[PDB]
Amino acid sequence: GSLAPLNMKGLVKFQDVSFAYPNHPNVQVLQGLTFTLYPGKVTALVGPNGSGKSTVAALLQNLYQPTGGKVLLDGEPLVQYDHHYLHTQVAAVGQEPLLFGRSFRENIAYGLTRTPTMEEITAVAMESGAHDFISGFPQGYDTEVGETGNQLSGGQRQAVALARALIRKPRLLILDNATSALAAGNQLRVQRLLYESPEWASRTVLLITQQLSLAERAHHILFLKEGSVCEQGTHLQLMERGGCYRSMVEALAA
Amino acid sequence: GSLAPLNMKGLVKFQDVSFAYPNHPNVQVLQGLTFTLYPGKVTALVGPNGSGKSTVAALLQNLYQPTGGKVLLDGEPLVQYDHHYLHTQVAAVGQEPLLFGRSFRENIAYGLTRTPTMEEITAVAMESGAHDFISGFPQGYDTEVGETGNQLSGGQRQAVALARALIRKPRLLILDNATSALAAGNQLRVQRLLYESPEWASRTVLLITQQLSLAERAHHILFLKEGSVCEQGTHLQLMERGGCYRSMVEALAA
Ligand SMILES: Nc1ncnc2c1ncn2[C@@H]1O[C@H](COP(=O)(O)OP(=O)(O)OP(=O)(O)O)[C@@H](O)[C@H]1O
Ligand SMILES: Nc1ncnc2c1ncn2[C@@H]1O[C@H](COP(=O)(O)OP(=O)(O)OP(=O)(O)O)[C@@H](O)[C@H]1O
Ligand SMILES: [Mg+2]
Ligand SMILES: [Mg+2]
Ligand code: NI
Repeated sequence: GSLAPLNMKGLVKFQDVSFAYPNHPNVQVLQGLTFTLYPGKVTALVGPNGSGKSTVAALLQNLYQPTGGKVLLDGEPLVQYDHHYLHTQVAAVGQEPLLFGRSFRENIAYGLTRTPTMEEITAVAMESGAHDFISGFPQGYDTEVGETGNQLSGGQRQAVALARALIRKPRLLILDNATSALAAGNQLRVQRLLYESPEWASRTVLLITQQLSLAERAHHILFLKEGSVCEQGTHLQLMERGGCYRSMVEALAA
Repeated sequence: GSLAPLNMKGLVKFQDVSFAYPNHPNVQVLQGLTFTLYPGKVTALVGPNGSGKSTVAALLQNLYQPTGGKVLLDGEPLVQYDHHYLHTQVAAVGQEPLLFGRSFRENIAYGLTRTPTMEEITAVAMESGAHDFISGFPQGYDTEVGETGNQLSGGQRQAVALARALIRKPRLLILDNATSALAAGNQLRVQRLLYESPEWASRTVLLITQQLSLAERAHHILFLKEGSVCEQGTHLQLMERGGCYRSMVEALAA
């Protein structure tokens, strides 16, 4: 990879993408996968378990390469880009959020290519709803995260993991079930941050969630079944269709 | 990956490692690959073309995972470590050294997790022998690298690529033919930096070279043939053996 463009729109395109994990070569996780993630819009990726949603997120971070087809970022293949440049443009928060044993300010800074001020760290923690519980500590942001493995709450962990990606100011934000542990209060904080903010109105967001309520408000929804796009479009468009998306939502609480 | 130990010795172990590129599943590039990279020692990896030397370097950066066996860093599997933590501990320079279109000081800083001073940037460039030609520019270190693709010399590119990894201060330095373009003058600069320096006397170095002259002075030599360790040991030990290493060196200029 050589590409490090100073201006990235954030357009993501999957073109006939097929993938199988290198340890399971012929078990097609993805097959003929085609969609487009538009910059400034939040696209929700939903579907049944084992469909390939997290696999899609892995391919977007160039953790794996597609066996067939192309994963395109701003027109060029993802492999053409510099690895560390991708880290500066693409950030992903997950329901697989592993802290360290270091201070909270070190956990938030993470792989940042600079030294962030306290005003900067407090800001992203406030937007992620992690500032309050951190400020309650005697050592504050210098408090080393517990090596206990459960020294912290579920949502309080995700709040730290969220702020970690916010401070990166990525062009592409991938949320892999990183909203499940958050309460509706902190949920709205994220939603308003992604929807009702001028900062995140220029960036593309991939919201992977099992919570159809969150996908309901998304600008675009990708329904994934058997490793392929079963349906596509907004909530209303998918609703009147009365197919995969609708049937899945049909069985819910009104 | 969760591991981010504040103290890393740098011990690298390959244990019965077998690998095949995910696009070519049953073409065994590596098979029963076992060796140990000792901290504070420079280990040279040599062998015929297509043996798997660069593949080994790829596995060490966790770019790929072994289909069989284990790649161990300081006792724990490489996948157990945090991805961005690995970037802070493991740095690799290659004969595949792609610059950008940004300033020389930005190319050297690269993926650094902080903001480096000019004293710091000049130091690594001086040690890599890149300070002189950069200082000759009117804009100095702020000179944007040419988008021409050949605006710079071969060795002058490698000198910049070398300093990029030096400033990272990695526990594991991987040199994938990153010495071929350097003259014997700049060669000695690297050699003295790796051998005759207190800074690099505590770190492990993997020197991948086709230049047997460089491997001759290494603390340890790994001969790779058909994806496996044919022979092992220092220069003299491999010499008296009179096998793979010796025979390859037997045909040379005395
Ligand atoms: N590391 C891996 N190695 C091999 N196979 C895997 C790996 N990770 C996932 N798979 C397989 O790939 C399929 C897709 O998994 P993926 O995690 O993308 O599904 P998902 O849509 O995230 O599921 P859920 O909706 O339950 O989170 C799964 O059936 C799983 O068995
Ligand atoms: N990206 C790739 N995809 C598929 N196969 C590959 C890839 N890279 C290398 N190979 C194959 O793996 C084998 C090992 O390649 P590798 O680059 O490790 O050899 P090497 O020891 O670096 O060779 P040389 O000494 O000529 O540099 C080669 O025969 C090559 O055909
Ligand atoms: Mg999953
Ligand atoms: Mg090679
Ligand atoms: Ni990386």
